[PDB]
Amino acid sequence: VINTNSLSLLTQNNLNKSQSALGTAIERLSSGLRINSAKDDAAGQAI
Amino acid sequence: LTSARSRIEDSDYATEVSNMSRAQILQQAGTSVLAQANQVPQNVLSLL
Repeated sequence: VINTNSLSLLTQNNLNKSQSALGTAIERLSSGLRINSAKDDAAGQAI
Repeated sequence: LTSARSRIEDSDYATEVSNMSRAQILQQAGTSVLAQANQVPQNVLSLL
């Protein structure tokens, strides 16, 4: 009811995650590489 | 000696052309990407 906007709190969840995907894609394109830090693929990084 | 110096010194047309091509692709990408990156906070404010 009046006090708390639980709905908006739920919406907030959706922007960041998608934005993290956005940034991953952006940085991937800029670098020209799929694997830009060992986080994404340690094995591929080493190989 | 001329042949030896040439081999030590000259560069490989093919390798260097390939590198140039790759770098040009990267430049195009990065330019476009920076444009969009600036655009993104812009739409954040717009939706504000």
